[PDB]
Amino acid sequence: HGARIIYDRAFLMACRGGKHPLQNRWALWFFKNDKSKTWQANLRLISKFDTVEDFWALYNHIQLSSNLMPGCDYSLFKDGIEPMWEDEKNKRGGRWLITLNKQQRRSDLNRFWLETLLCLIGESFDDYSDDVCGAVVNVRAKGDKIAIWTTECENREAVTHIGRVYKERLGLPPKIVIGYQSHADTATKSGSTTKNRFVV
Amino acid sequence: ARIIYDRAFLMACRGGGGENLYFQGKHPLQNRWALWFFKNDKSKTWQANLRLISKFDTVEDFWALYNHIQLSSNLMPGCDYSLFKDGIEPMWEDEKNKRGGRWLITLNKQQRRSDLNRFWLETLLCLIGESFDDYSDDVCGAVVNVRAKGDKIAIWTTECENREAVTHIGRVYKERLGLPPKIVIGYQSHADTATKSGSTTKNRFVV
Ligand SMILES: O=C(O)C1(c2ccc(Cl)cc2)CCCC1
Ligand SMILES: O=C(O)C1(c2ccc(Cl)cc2)CCCC1
Repeated sequence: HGARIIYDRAFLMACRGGKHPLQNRWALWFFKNDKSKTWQANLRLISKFDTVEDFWALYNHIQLSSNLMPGCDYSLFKDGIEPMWEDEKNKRGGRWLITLNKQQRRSDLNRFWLETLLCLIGESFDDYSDDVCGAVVNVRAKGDKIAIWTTECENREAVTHIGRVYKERLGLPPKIVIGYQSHADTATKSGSTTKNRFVV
Repeated sequence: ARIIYDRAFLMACRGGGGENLYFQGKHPLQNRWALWFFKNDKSKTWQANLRLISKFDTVEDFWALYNHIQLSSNLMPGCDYSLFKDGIEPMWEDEKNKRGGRWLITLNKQQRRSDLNRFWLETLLCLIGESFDDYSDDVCGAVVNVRAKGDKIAIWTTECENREAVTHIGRVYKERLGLPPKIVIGYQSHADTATKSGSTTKNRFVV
């Protein structure tokens, strides 16, 4: 009653086959592989949903048909946010980034992507869930990337809480440290690496 | 028992007043509701332009949203707003809409200034206040289409063969809008509206 709709992992999994509404409407995006065109130009909206059951029907459909889709990059964002760092809701933000080197494609990509999506749709970060914009998976030859995008890179308490809960939900050992990068820093190419604003 | 609020009570909760002590000072609604908007942005596709603005489940959260949109109102031709029960998309193909229809009010260009704002608010108050007794369960939502030629307001219901529910909703809605008995509102099946067969859609009921 003014209260946030929060779902844990077990509940979301028990809904996998009256619909259960989500706090937010979400949009799944894909980028086509056409290198004669810009990323903006290759952006496609796949579908929008705001129920747990519509989430699973979409996830199940993509998971079976993705080997046949022309490209390698998916994004899940809150309704009204484009998965581009120049969006008003992204320009001051950044991302918690998980890098998965080669072996971890076979073993970890599918499980890490799903656990990410469940954190988003289930509002797993308490009031700091409002700082979340979306998540992005980049499927590459050299190694995959999964990231949660947030709206304000100077909100250290929101960003650090998101980071801590995300790492815990991924099951990562405290030994494997994850970094938060400002989109403004990621945009500038200064060598092989981009500065971390925060680490957990 | 169903949480039912009349117009005077909902109007009394508007515009501030009191601290939400114990998180128990807000008046709960029977249903959670979602406000949707359609943008007339031709640089984007229509799936991209249909947006969920906010969800609410108390009277006071309703007014804070309504006041915010009313202040910020573009009111642009081609734009829709819709208020639907949580879990129903404002599209006739939704499982809760496909067998249904709508009670439709059409307003001419000059009625945009006189009647649009009042008719939209009275519609929203009927929805959130559960004004149709047990038949309020048949309501899905309401839609306002703002157009150059003339505006449309409609209450959407879930089942066009529930004659008694549909006729009760129609009767009460016309009364709450303050319309003269001479101005007749029609109920159209979404299945009939979808098919373009000439000059008009069949009304299956009138009040
Ligand atoms: O297995 C798939 O196809 C992946 C995917 C699943 C579901 C959704 Cl919704 C999007 C993408 C796994 C990670 C990227 C590709
Ligand atoms: O004054 C506004 O902008 C209108 C509106 C008010 C409140 C809400 Cl919640 C939605 C839309 C009045 C009719 C449609 C536009």
